[PDB]
Amino acid sequence: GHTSVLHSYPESVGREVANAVVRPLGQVLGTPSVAGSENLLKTDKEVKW
Amino acid sequence: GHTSVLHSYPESVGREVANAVVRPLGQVLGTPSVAGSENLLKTDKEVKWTMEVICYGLTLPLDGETVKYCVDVYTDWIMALVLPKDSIPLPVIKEPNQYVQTILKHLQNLFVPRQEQGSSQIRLCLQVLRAIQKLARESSLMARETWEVLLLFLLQINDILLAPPTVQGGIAENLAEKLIGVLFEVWLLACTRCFPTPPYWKTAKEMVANWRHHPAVVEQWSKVICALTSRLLRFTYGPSFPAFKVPDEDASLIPPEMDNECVAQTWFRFLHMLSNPVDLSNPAIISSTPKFQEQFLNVSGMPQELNQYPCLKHLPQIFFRAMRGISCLVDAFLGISRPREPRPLPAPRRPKVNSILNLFGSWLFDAAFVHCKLDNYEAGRAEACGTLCRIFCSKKTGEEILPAYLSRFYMLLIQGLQINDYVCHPVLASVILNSPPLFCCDLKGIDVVVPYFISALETILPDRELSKFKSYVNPTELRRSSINILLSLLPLPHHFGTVKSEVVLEGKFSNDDSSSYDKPITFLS
Repeated sequence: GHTSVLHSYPESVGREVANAVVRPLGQVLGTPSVAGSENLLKTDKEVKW
Repeated sequence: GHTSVLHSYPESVGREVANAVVRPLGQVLGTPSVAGSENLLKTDKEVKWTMEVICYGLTLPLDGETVKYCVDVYTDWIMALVLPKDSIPLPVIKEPNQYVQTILKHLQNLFVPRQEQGSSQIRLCLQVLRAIQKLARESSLMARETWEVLLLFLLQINDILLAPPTVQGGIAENLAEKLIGVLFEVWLLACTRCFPTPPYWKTAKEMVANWRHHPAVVEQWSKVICALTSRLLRFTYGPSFPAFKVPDEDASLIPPEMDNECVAQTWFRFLHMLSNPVDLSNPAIISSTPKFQEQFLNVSGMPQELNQYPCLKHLPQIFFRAMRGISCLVDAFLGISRPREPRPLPAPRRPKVNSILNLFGSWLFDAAFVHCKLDNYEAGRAEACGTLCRIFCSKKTGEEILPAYLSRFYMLLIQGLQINDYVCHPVLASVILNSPPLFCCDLKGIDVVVPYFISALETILPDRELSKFKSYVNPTELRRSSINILLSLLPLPHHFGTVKSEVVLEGKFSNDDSSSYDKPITFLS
């Protein structure tokens, strides 16, 4: 179960995708604020992706 | 269902991840000279992830080759239905229907017009259109659900690219012909085998009524209905009946696999597919679509935008083209295959005049009278009784005609033949030219309109060169028709003499100024 979907693709584009997709999540999680943005994910497909 | 999962993320990061995914995958699958390479997709989760990430890429602007790779891999993937390819992943071949349905759902976002990349957008759109066209033309066996999805996708993209008002230099102007042609071709192919359900017919009829301001729509409809009616009359009567002429390409639009019984239903449904062509005469009705109403909210400039839109200047030509098409259809039904140049004699196997009136005359009568009440759409009005005027003269001898049709035709003839102030040269010339044997066909009560014809001829025969009519019809042919009409009325006085002729005084219709309107005029005068 530890296998990754992005493994088949080249490593450079894989790491580009990884950083580009995790940077906004890390920014949102850090520096908590009173305002509620309703997170970013809403449905099962989004959280699965 | 076409919304991409990646839309939640900000635009910049989404563009970056889409480009990063599409660069190697596109450069491998889309680019040629990649035979023998193992597929990068092996599992259903893999292919679903890839499909979603590629689907988000369409919304991105066409800058760079990312959109080119996306459309190329889409065209390669959709071609898997026609024939399997090495680059196609194995799970795609295993379950093709659902995957191609999802791809077609994703392709809807591509056709959305963009800001300034139309130079490449036109090429990409035509490539996708021809890819789908060849996909459906040589399609393998597939479930009717895929056909329904394809038809809905075509209707949706046509609605996206046609409903808004036409702006000069836009993509819609250059792509309307291709869109309508591919829509009609795919619809005919679907009716060949699937025969889509009545709800789809209703949806198409409702959607197509909003694209009547594009000149290509009426032309394509006319061509396809001419092909269908030629195919129908090819077997409705038999080889004895004259064959309707039709271009080879238009005859090739319909496939020969259709059985005789199925042709009638699709012919009727396509004949009524477009709304009443008389609607094109009214400019307010055309400029009342829901998109136009939404556009009317954005309308804040000239107050005459209800009748001065950029795309409302082509209405007279579109109406004339529709009237020409319906006139050609009526001529094919009647037996006058050639134009009007001599006109061949009507075939002995032609249907009764009342049936032709029931089938077509309602549209013809409405089109004639709507411009009778209205020099803007004169060509359509002239063609209207071109057709009508010609229909009645082809009646078989001793054939009964329903009196309502005769009354309507007589009213039309009275309205057309006016000289005082309500004179229109094209319709008058058409009425005179189209009906030489009008009086000779022993029409019941035709003698009532005799004084109007006498008054009309007094303003054409004494004229030397017919300057007013020389820009619409050939003066020599018009003179010949006038002579034929006059020569058929000379025996009437001496034959009748003192017999009174009824007068119909419903307003300022009579041309005489003798203050004897309430008096049946005898032929002696």
